[PDB]
Amino acid sequence: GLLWKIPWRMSTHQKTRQRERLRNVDQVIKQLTLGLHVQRCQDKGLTYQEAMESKKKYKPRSKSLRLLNKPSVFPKENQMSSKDKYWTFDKKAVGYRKGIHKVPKWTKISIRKAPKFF
Amino acid sequence: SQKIGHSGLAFARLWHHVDVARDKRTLGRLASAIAITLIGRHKPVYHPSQDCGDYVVVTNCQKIRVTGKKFEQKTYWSHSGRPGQLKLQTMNKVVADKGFGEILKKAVSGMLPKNKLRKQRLDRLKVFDGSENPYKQNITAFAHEQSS
Amino acid sequence: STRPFLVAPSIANSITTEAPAINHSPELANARKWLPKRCGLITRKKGMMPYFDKSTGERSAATILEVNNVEVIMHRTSEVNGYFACQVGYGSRHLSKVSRQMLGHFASKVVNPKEHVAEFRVKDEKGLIPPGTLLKPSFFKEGQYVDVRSVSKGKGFTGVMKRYGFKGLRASHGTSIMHRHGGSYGQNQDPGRVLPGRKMPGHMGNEHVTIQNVKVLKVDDENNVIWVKGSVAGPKNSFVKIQDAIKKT
Amino acid sequence: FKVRTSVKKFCSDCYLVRRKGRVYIYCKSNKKHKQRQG
Amino acid sequence: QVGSLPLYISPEVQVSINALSMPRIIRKTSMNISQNITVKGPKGELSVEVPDFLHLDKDEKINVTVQEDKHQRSMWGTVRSLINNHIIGVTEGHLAVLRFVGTGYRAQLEGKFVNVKVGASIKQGLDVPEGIVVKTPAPTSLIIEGCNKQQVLLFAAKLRKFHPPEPYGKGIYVNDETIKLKDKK
RNA sequence: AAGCUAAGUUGAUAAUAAAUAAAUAUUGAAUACAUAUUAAAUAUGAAGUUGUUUUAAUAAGAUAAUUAAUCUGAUAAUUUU
RNA sequence: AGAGUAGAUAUUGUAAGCUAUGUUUGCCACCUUCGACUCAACAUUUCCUCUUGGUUGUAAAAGCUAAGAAGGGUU
RNA sequence: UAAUAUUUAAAAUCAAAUAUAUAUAUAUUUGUUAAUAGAUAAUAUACGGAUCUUAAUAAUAAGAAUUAUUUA
RNA sequence: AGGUAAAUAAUCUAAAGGGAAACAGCCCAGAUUAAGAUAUAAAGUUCCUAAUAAAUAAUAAGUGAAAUAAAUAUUAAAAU
Ligand SMILES: [Mg+2]
Ligand SMILES: [Mg+2]
Ligand SMILES: [Mg+2]
Ligand SMILES: [Mg+2]
Ligand SMILES: [Mg+2]
Ligand SMILES: [Mg+2]
Ligand SMILES: [Mg+2]
Ligand SMILES: [Mg+2]
Ligand SMILES: [Mg+2]
Ligand SMILES: [Mg+2]
Ligand SMILES: [Mg+2]
Ligand SMILES: [Mg+2]
Repeated sequence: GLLWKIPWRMSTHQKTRQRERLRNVDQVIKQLTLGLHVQRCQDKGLTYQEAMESKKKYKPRSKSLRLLNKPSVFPKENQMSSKDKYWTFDKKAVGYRKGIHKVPKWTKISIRKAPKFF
Repeated sequence: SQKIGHSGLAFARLWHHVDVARDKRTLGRLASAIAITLIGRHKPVYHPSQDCGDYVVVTNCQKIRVTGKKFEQKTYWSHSGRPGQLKLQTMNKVVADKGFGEILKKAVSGMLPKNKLRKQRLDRLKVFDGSENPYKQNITAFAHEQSS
Repeated sequence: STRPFLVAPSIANSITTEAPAINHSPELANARKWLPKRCGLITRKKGMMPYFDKSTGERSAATILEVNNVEVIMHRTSEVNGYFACQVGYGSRHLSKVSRQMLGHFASKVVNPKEHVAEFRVKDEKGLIPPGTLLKPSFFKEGQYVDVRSVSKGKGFTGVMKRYGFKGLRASHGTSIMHRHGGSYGQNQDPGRVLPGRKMPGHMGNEHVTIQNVKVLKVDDENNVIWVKGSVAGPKNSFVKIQDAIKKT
Repeated sequence: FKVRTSVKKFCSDCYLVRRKGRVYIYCKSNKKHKQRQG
Repeated sequence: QVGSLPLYISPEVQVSINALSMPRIIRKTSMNISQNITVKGPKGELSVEVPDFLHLDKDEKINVTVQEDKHQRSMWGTVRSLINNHIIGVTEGHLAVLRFVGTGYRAQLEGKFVNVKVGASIKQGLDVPEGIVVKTPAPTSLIIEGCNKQQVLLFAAKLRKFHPPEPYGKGIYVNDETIKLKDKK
């Protein structure tokens, strides 16, 4: 019909970009957590520097942040597998897999955890 | 300021020489390299609205390096306007007919920018299967290089 | 007494190498070609008449080729010209008709201002004949076969029916105003043009024709004529060339 | 020959050989068991 | 395996190793042929061109060993075999017998041209290559002798191509080829 | 009668050669056997390919001429090959 | 699976499997003429001619089946 | 160590890494084949094209422009 | 089915710019007017064509190199 010339693989450059994006997302989360921790420290009664130093850093309480922190639910880039950085689970593909770059707004969308065996 | 001065030497066409016997670049790479020279992209005075490229003499083109089975299998094409008159010639066949020089030339042509200047640039490139050629005298040569 | 010359190291140290054999070289092409060994001669087609074989009593249409004043002018060699051939002249021509340059050329080669000059290409240096030497019909033997070149009669602008023997259309059964036309000249949009070499009306004749393996029937030095079996192309007084044939050598 | 995409030796006399970018099976006894791949 | 097996050399047989004049190279992994192995003996001599990674070893008896790529391994076995064959040629030279087994099918030497006459309405044959010597005791038997085992056998094959053995079984039989097994009428 | 024409006449259906397709082989390892090589070597093999032959175009090269009482062309006249 | 005087694979090859083509009958609704004559051009999934493998079913001759092959021809 | 019959797996198992008490234990995370054939139609080869697979002897010098995992 | 009917989101409709060879609807990004120094997005960096150097493996088919063709067969490789 109408030619949408989009390849089934990604170029190395694309892959690298994807990786970078993933890393950035992780970093954002990390930063958020750090901020929360330092706020907690300040509330308790410490300085900024002191808070930064502290061995026992506080985990976040809010559900979403906690979930993000868990690597079971939301892996970090170094943890993540090759097969999940550049492919998603498609319920109706051959091999039940599909290049992430096919997913509508893949540059914004985050999607790490494919199914366990698929 | 910088552009002001005697600019005659900049836009002088140098003759370069490449001995394909003594060059280990494979065909395509070599062609690409030559293309740049032809265009004149190597010189800082280049501007796209100007043919300012140098001359390239290729010699010993018989010893050019081609990889894989391309000598046998790589097919050059030519079509008249007339349906059914598609000529498809293998690289080896072409070589037998015209020479390795032709091969090289084709590659260079492909490399070059597709505009008026193209043909001139292509013609600047002078290729010879063996060593001997009529340009031996005019290749650029320095006085300090004369130890040999 | 030396001159200021330099030399690049890249070109000095470059080991000597011979360029291999190009097929599109003249030399190579020469080898390939299927050329005659001997030379030939220029002639004028005079007319046609019947030859009668006196033993079998059989009538053969024969065209008379007149060999007036045929002379080798000069020859061409592989070293200088890249092929082996002799330039033959035919017939005397009046100074007034000949260019100064051409007169000079003729003088160079001690011949009279010729009517028609033509090269005959040969195989090897052996085929050449000494220059300035005259040729007679006796250069050919009765019974031998020759290849003849001449320029066909011009038919002017011709239709497709005459050029290519097209069938035209029906004479009377509705057919209107197109009786001798060529019909379709292509297909629809999927060439969308007329292909090169489409047979179409146009000039016909006045072109070179080589007619091969004609038998020399007779050869009479006393009349300056050769007799050839059959029809030779072109009008009366057309210049013809005969070489010994290659297919039946 | 029997030209086909599946080339399998029938008997112990059949031997598998690969030439000219194709898999052949020649059989020293039964000429019927001569196969070529593609 | 074959390459490692040693090669006994009788006295009167030399196996010399040399370089070449203009070493040729073969690309596609590559293989450069610069070495020469020249075998000499009472019946003749022959030079075999050889890679570079191959090493002859002269004992008081010779060996051959290669510098352990698969290609090298493949070459090694071949080369030893070749030299063995050459050795055999140079002393007890090689020989192949062709038996013509059809009615009126026969062979005849015309000097050293061989004309095989087998049912054809035109006569045909070929000329023996240098180093090959044919003799014909009966007109139905032809014996080809030479120092080069490969060459002689090639020649034999060419001759037998003219009429291979039918399956019901007139033809030309090389050596001990009893390939024709007669189908039942 | 000329000319034009086929229903007439004459001729050609382009060799020799080179490399090949499917196929047929020699020796011969990798793999103690076998294996024509999707190994190194060595061969046969088609109305196909390359080429040749034919026509048209192009014009490298070659021969000669050089400011001219009749240099090379055009215009002009009488014309048909 | 089964035929094939025996034996799936010379030749045949049910129903079910996996594909290719866009030469048929359809479906969709982006978009509003069959033949004859003349001249054919292109393709190869080759009808003939050239080379070849298989053929208890290649004794030969005719065939059958398969590979290469589009040069010439195909009322 | 040869031959032998399956399988193409990190679930289990092993290795490595991160988080919890911590030289161990617990929990999570990651790591397991490649070629060739099969392969195909009609104006023209059709990665957009040139073209790309490397090699001693020698280059103040080329060494994938493919596929997979990465770095700056 | 570039089919049809609805659901959710985006874009197009009404959106120029960069990429996807060319491209309504894809990937990025919303043009007030310039200017062109610095960050860059998606995409790329032998030449055409703005910009590239490395590392480890695999491939020898031009497979492949921005549109992946299936069953199956052959050959190899690992694991038990
Ligand atoms: Mg599109
Ligand atoms: Mg006739
Ligand atoms: Mg076919
Ligand atoms: Mg195409
Ligand atoms: Mg591309
Ligand atoms: Mg719709
Ligand atoms: Mg509207
Ligand atoms: Mg837009
Ligand atoms: Mg909007
Ligand atoms: Mg705005
Ligand atoms: Mg490709
Ligand atoms: Mg593709």
